Order: sequence, then structure tokens, then C-alpha cells
Amino acid sequence: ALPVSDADPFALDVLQDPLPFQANLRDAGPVVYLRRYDVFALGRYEQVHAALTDWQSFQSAAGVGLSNFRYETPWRPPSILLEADPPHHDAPRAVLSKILGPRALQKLRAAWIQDAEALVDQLLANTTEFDAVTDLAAAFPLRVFPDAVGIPDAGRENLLPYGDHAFNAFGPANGLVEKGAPRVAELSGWVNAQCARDALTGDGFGAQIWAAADRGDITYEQAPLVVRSLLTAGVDTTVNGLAAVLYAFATHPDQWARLRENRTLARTAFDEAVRWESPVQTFFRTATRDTEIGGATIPDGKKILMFLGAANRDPRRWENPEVFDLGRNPSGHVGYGMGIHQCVGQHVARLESEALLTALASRVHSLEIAGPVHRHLNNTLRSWESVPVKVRLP
Ligand code: HEM
Ligand SMILES: CCc1ccc(C(=O)O)cc1
Repeated sequence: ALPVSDADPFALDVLQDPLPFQANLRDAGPVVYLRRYDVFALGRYEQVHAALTDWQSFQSAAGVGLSNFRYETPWRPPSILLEADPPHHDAPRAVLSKILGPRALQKLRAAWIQDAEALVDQLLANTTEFDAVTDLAAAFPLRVFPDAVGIPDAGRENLLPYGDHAFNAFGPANGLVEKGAPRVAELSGWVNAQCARDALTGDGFGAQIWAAADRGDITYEQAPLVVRSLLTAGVDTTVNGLAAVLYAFATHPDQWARLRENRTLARTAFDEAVRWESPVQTFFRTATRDTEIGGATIPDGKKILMFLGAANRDPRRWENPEVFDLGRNPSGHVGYGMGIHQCVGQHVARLESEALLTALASRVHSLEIAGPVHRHLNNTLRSWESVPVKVRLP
């Protein structure tokens, strides 16, 4: 009965430009069987939302990549947040929810704002033409987030590769994964080292996680894996979200002026970029029982592929979805997911954006694309390689 398709969402040509595919997915029906992978794809907002929230029907503990941990060996000990269901999910989630929550981040705001202003000021002192990825979007998270976690300086060059491999590894064992598999032992080796109590400053998120373990909120065994979650999820996502927002502003002069005309728009600017780009494209779930969704039965034990990018551009939910518009209300986009696993780092992402955008807006009159943009292909993370920009100063 279902629409059925030979489309490969992880083919390089789709990864380079996934918008065609998303439209085809959404157009085919609520539920498309991807024969290539024996999973059920969902591309419309309504079903993606329903699948995300229904953790009882659609579990995470069997893996939220293609790989089914029922049968297949994980490349790493699975995340005790992302790949855990209730009740195991609950305690580590609650720890991060508190540590990364708005109240907690309040104390970092002025420092991050300040660090962003310094970054931008020093960049613009040297040059008004530069790569928005390497000089801003990549630079700024690396300058603030590792320090805030409180890991040592040694080995920080592993953060982006580690993150990229983890997101690739949610995909099939295709070239993007298999070309990374030599390096994982040394990648996994480093990150585990950063997660130990003795490797971490006694100030940052890491120390706070360990302090939560002292109170018994989590165990000393969970504590380093909780730190690990931050070091997997917390860097590459924000780099690519920041690249997207910068790309959006550089191609939308009116939206840029609107930001400049009201600095409180940063928050909603970043959230709209998250909707519009959807840096995290896809996640899987595993059906725990035969389940009806969008008219289709998902057999017990089979995986659903949720297309967050496609749901975020679904015209059933969004007016003129292709447009980047800070006048839009993007609240309810599924770019951070939805329900019990909804991104716990969203306050962290929004603050980085607020800091960087405020700093940029203070010093840049207008912003243009200065040269060809280039994507970095990844199975699950829409990644920006280069975004040459030129700025005009006041
Ligand atoms: C633009 C930035 C970000 C995007 C687009 C993003 C996206 C996501 C999405 C889609 C999920 C849901 C996973 C699922 O449903 O299976 C998620 C979960 C998560 N994110 Fe984020 N994220 C971002 C930034 C961050 C940051 C800065 C951190 C940490 C500081 C972080 C940590 C996490 C964690 C630990 C989870 C798992 C939570 C759970 O399973 O309960 N993310 N993120
Ligand atoms: C942002 C998607 C994501 C969420 C959590 C993890 C992790 O816990 O390692 C890794 C990736």
C-alpha cells in the first residue's frame, strides 16, 4: 500500500543538495518505505512531530542511527542520553537540563558576549573579507564551549572530527563512515580522557556533572559519559548552525538590517536558521510494537527515519517554508527534536548565537557572500565548509 522508493537519503548527491529529496518525500505521502535501507521515512511535520514525541512507540535505545543495536556492535558505548529510553534516560537528562538551563547559563552570558566582541574586533582589525566558517562559526564555539565544559587545551583539534564521525556514524556504513573508522580508536581514546573528573576544571559543566554525581543524581560511572554527551553534541552542531545563520544574513540584507535594528532578534534569528537549515537532518527510532502513523503500520522492530529538515520545510506547517524570515515565528520547528529528548543544549546554542550576532551587528553595516560557498558532506549533519563573506564597516 505504502509509497515505496529507491531514493538514498545518504547518497552524496542528496547530501550535497537534499531539498529535492525532501520535497519528493513529503509529496509521496506521509510514510514512504525506503527499500534500500528497510526503514520508513517520515518527511512531513505532522508525522515527524508525532514520531518524536511518542517515545513509547518509537524508542531510542536500539540506536537513533541506522544501525540496530539489537544486532550490531556500536562504534562506541552508546550515549546514555540520546540512545536511552525511560527510565534510564531520566537521571542523566535531568542533570544536563539543570546545568545547561537558562538560569545556569546566565553567569556565562557577559563572558561569551565579551569573547565574541573580542573575536570580531580582532578579526575586523585584520580584514573585512574572510571565511565565515573558519573565522567565526567554527572559531567562536571553540573559543567558549570547551572552556565552559572545562576540558584541557590538549587535544581540542579532536572535537570537530569526533563530532563529525559521530554524526556520520548515525548513517550507513558508507564511505563517509568507513573512511573514518581507522581514526576512531584515537578519537574515542582522547574524548574519554577529557571526561574524567581529574581532567576537568572544578568550575565548568564537567565539574557540575561530577558534583551532581556526588549528590547521587547520577552515578560516578554515568558522570564521564554525561560529559561525553556534551563533547559529542555540543560543538559541531553549533558550528554549523552559526554558519547557517551567517549564510542566511549574508544573503538577506533586509533580515540583517532587521537584526541590527533590534538586537533582541538574535534569539529568534538563530531558531529560524535552525528551522531553515536544520543542521541535524535525520534521526531514527525503532518501533517497539506495530504502530499506526500517517496511515501506515510500522512493524514492531523496524526503524523510522525522521527527516527534521523536511518537516521544517513542510508547507502544511510553515508558510513559504524556503524563506529565511526573522518575522516568522519558528517556535515548534523540530530542528532540536521534540519531546523527552529535545535538545538539552538549545540554551547554549542560542546564547552562542546571541553573543556572536550581537558582536557582529555592532561592527558590521552590511554583509555579502564574497565567493563560492562549499558544503562539507555528512550523513546526518548539514555542515558548512566555506562561506566567504565581505563586510562593510559603518
Ligand atoms: C544548533 C545546535 C543544535 C542542534 C541543531 C541540535 C540538535 C539536536 C537534536 C535534533 C536532538 C534530539 C535527538 C533525538 O531526538 O534523538 C538533540 C539532542 C541533544 N542535544 Fe542538541 N543540538 C544542538 C546544540 C547542542 C548543544 C550546544 C549541546 C550541548 C551543549 C547539545 C546536546 C544535546 C544532547 C546531550 C542531546 C540529547 C538529549 C536527550 O537525549 O535527552 N546540543 N540536539
Ligand atoms: C545533537 C545530536 C546528538 C545528541 C546527543 C549526542 C550524545 O549524547 O553523544 C550526540 C549527538
